[PDB]
Amino acid sequence: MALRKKNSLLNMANSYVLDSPQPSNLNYFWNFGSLLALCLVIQLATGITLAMHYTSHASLAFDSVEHIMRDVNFGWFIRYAHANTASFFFICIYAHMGRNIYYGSYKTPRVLPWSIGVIIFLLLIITAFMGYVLVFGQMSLWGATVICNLVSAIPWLGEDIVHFLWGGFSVGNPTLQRFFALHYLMPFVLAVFALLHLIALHTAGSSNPLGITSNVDKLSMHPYYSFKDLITVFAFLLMFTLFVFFSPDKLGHPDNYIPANPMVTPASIVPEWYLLPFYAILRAIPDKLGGVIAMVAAILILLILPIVDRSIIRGNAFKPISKLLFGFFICNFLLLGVLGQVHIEPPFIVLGQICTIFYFSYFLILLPMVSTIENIFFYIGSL
Amino acid sequence: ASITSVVKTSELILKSPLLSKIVVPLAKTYVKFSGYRQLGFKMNDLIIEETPNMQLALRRLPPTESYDRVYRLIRATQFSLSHKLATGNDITKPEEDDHYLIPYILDVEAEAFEKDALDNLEVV
Amino acid sequence: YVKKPSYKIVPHFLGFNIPTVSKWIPIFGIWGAAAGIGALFLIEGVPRTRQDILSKIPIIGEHWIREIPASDNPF
Amino acid sequence: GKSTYKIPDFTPYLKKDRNTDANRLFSYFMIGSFGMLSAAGAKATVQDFLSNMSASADVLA
Amino acid sequence: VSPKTRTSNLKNGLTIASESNPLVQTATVGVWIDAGSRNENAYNNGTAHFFEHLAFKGTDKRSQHQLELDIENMGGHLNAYTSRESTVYYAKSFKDDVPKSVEILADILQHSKLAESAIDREREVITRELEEVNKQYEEVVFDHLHATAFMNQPLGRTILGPRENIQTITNTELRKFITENYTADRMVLVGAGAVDHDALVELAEKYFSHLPSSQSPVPLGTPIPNFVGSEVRLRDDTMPVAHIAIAVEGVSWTSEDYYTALVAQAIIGNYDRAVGTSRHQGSRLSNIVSENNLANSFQSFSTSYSDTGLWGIYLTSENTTQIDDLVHFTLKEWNRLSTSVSNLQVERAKSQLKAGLLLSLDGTTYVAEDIGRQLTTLGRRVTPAEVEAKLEAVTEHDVRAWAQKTLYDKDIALVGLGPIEGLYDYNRIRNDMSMMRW
Amino acid sequence: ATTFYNVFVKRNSAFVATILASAFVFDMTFETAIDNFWDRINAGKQWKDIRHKY
Ligand code: HEM
Ligand code: HEM
Ligand SMILES: CCCCCCCCCCCCO[C@@H]1O[C@H](CO)[C@@H](O[C@H]2O[C@H](CO)[C@@H](O)[C@H](O)[C@H]2O)[C@H](O)[C@H]1O
Ligand SMILES: CCCCCCCCCCCCO[C@@H]1O[C@H](CO)[C@@H](O[C@H]2O[C@H](CO)[C@@H](O)[C@H](O)[C@H]2O)[C@H](O)[C@H]1O
Repeated sequence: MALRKKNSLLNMANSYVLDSPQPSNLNYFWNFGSLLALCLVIQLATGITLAMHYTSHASLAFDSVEHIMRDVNFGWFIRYAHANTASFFFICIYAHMGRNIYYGSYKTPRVLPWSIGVIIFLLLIITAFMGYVLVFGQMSLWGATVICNLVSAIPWLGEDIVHFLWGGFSVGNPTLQRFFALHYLMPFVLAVFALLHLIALHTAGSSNPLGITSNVDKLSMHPYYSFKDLITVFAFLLMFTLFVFFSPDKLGHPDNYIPANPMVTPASIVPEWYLLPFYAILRAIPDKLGGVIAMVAAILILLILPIVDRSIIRGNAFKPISKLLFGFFICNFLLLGVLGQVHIEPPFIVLGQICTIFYFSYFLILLPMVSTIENIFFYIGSL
Repeated sequence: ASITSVVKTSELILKSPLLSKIVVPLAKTYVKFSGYRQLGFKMNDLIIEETPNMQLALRRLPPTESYDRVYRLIRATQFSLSHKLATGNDITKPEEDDHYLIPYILDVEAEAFEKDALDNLEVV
Repeated sequence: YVKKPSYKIVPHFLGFNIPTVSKWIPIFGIWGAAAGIGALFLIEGVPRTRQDILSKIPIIGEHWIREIPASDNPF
Repeated sequence: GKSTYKIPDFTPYLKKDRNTDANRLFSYFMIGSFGMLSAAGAKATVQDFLSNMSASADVLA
Repeated sequence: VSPKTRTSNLKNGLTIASESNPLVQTATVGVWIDAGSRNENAYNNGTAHFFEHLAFKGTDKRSQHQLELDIENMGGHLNAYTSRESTVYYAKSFKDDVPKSVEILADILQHSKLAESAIDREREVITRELEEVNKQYEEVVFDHLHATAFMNQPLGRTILGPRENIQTITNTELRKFITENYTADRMVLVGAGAVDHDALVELAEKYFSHLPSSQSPVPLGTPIPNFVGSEVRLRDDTMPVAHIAIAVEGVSWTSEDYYTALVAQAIIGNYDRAVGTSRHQGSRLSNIVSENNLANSFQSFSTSYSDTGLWGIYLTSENTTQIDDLVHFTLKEWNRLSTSVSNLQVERAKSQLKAGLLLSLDGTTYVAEDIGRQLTTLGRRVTPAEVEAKLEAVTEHDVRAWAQKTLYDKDIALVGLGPIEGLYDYNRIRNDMSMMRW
Repeated sequence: ATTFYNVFVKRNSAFVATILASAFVFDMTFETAIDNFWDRINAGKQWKDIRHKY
């Protein structure tokens, strides 16, 4: 027996990266998983490096980031790499979630990897929010203020919990130092959950774009998907290069280059671009607590996809109506993103509410209806 | 959803003259646009099989039907990875798109649903 | 002479029926109490919990009405 | 030493009142006390430890 | 509607009980005795079973050979068995051969030779029986189960007795045993099938009239057992099938919970993969075991004695890597007798038992065994109308109450025989006797 | 004493509820008891003992 199978440690590696049996027809949208792993590795390496130069004290934090930009050898690169990869991490994670929704990766028997995935998505959001605060520019401070004030909505204990998060009566030094510690930690927790969702997946194996069993036709993970993953690694690195080297601040908010000032409030306090759809969902509900619940529900509702999809067929490759509905859902999610960054003005107020209703009605009404109808059309249609 | 549910609902529609007059033509167009026939699948090949019920139904297929199913799945997987479509004899013609599996899954489910009912019986 | 056994199917869902669930209703009650006692116990230190809940309990409630004398309080 | 139906001598260890409710209850009293002190200890540990995150003395000044 | 069981007494206190059936042509007469292994002490343990051998070894009149011939000439057969609490000696014959058979039974019980030469001969036969029961796994398991559950108590002893006693049983102690125990007030002459009651009472007055009466005549089925939660493992990796019994202290014949315990037993029920219908049984455990191939069989039992009982289940399995699951699921099904049973299960089990207790009696030997058992354990035959009423009185609430005091979180006696490596240690088995979720 | 078992111990829900309620009582009483004990062994030493001068 070959060593890679005999030795228990090697065999665990072998089972995931080498002999792992994969469907032979995975398309390029199955490459986001490895890109996300690459982002996670880049973020760990650049993040740990920034941590060697960053100072968490509010009196020094912003200046320590300037010191990294200006004084540390290649500090500019490590800083921009970390900041831009945070954006790419969300592009890739949305792509990965999009792939999973379109191809019905959330259906049995893959409910568990899907559900753990929803938690990974929440941890990524928390990680990225805390990391943004660490710069302690104007957007850092004001974003922390408004996002942490949402917890004030929790009845009875809300105010007390906010003071507890802040370690104080406003966002300041205690908040910054604790976010540093947690921002350092959270990516390791995220890595553990990412590993758990893979272990959960390994019982069923990857889905495939046809949505049929692949048990009939498997391919070793290496060399086939190893070399296929290289193509997207180099495509990713090209996109990374164009941002990091040529336009490092295209995805950034200029206000974050002004030191935090609790007195001056910036023109428009918006989250980072990847949180904007959730921000639009929050604004849609007039009630403070309602808004917070809706915003959380917009993420947690993904957990009910396994239930509300009533199709007898896995995924959308063969379902014309579901494909149209999915197209509208995705474009609406992008519109929500856009409405997250406009001013609270007519006519975007009403529009934001309509898009929010469309967002929720996809899970609660349209997907259950459309999936039921298509079941019937496949049966009657093939008689 | 259960295949039982889908089949019962479809039979309600095929009974009602009005309903069939408007639904049958739609469903035929839907299936044409669905395009699974272009990969040489029969409709039934697409049903989710990773369920205890469906594993049982597949085990009950006659050997011939079972071997042919495996071929269609392998062939379609190869078309998928090649980004090609079936041509000629590989395209499933409407007359070849037979519900080979539906009777087996309906029997498996019938017993499973009777079992659930009878587990809840109350002597009167 | 009996021609047929006499039975009904009771309404059920996900393998739960009303006869069975009704037997567990009391147990959810006790677990709810246990969760109540446990939660309240965990936040007994929170000042709002004392102010709004624990100090209002008859007899016992004076345990949580404690003032630092103004002579010993820097703040 | 040969018959397997002659149960070995357990009289040094057998409780005479082994099937009484008193007997079970006593062992559960020990388990329950241990659970009670573990709960009281955990609550104390959690409460004191997490209080580090409430405003420090310099902030409250 | 069955014919009435007629009951008469003699002067000495011998009970005669008969249930006539003018549809059949055979008759089973016999003597049920309220005496068995439990009546021995530790020194004479094995005597009762020893006597059973010698009873057929010749009497004061007929020699061993003459006895054989007399029964052969009758046409039917004689049979005997000794249990812990009951000894039976019966004779199945033709209708008009009943006077011969009662005469033969009276002879072998009262006037047996017990000749030193025959004691010595059987002493080897019985010694060889010690090394051949070893094959009858169900009995091996249940003998260890009694041994452990009633550790160092009379019920805990085997019927055969230790090797040491077999070598030292004398005709004196045999004589003393049957003189002390086989008394008229402890015996019931039973006839079922083609018997006239009045004819049987006359035969009893002819043959069993000079029976000794005991000094203190207590009623029939009058008895202190202290159950030990404990385990015996008899691991044998060469065996292909594991046999496991799990029991708790159950109910006596005269318990007020006797029918409740039967209903509970019927909720768990039996299963046998070799029977066609078993995959479709209503029992939850049956479903779990059949779907997962966890066992070859299981058999719930509720064994009763005069003052205690064992209630439990006996499992056989070839699935040696999933014995843990089998035992896990079994004990979780028992937990549900405490936590979950409702009118659904209870009414279904009552239906099954209302028939089952009558179905069992399908031949004259079974009818005689039923009359004999009931008369020696309860002092009367319980009519089917009373049985139907006692079962009807069992509610779901009664079953739950019984299980919560008898099963829930209780010590078990556990015996495993065979490839039982996968059976966890006592604690993990006993931990399944409660549910943390409840 | 069967009664006590049946009420507080038999159901785990009840047993855990009992343990947590006991922990609540213990925690409050132990706090008070140690406070008094500590003040007696450290009598005249602590601020509360000299505070009255000011
Ligand atoms: C750090 C973030 C993540 C990493 C590194 C990661 C990685 C991967 C990898 C490597 C795979 C197998 C290959 C692939 O299909 O692309 C995979 C599959 C999967 N991931 Fe993720 N993932 C992440 C986040 C998520 C999230 C947020 C979700 C869901 C909300 C998710 C749900 C899934 C599911 C359902 C599959 C199975 C899909 C299939 O093969 O059909 N993952 N992931
Ligand atoms: C999922 C992994 C991570 C994500 C998504 C993430 C995200 C971010 C983001 C969005 C920022 C704001 C960047 C800026 O605009 O300047 C940031 C800053 C920071 N992150 Fe992370 N981060 C990750 C992992 C880590 C790790 C493991 C460390 C290890 C300490 C770390 C340390 C830092 C530090 C020190 C800063 C402040 C310096 C700066 O702004 O560049 N990060 N992170
Ligand atoms: C992706 C990152 C790379 C590192 C790999 C992840 C580290 C953690 C992985 C271990 C978690 C347990 O993972 C589990 O391991 C065993 C053996 O390794 C695998 O077991 C599988 O492979 C071996 C042979 O290759 C067979 O004995 C077995 O029949 C098969 O199921 C499981 O399919 C996998 O689920
Ligand atoms: C899901 C878990 C629930 C949330 C956990 C709650 C976290 C924080 C809660 C209480 C923390 C602050 O709450 C406070 O605790 C400290 C002990 O730490 C107590 O303080 C008391 O003891 C400490 C030492 O033990 C003394 O320094 C103090 O003078 C005295 O008042 C306060 O009387 C209580 O009001």
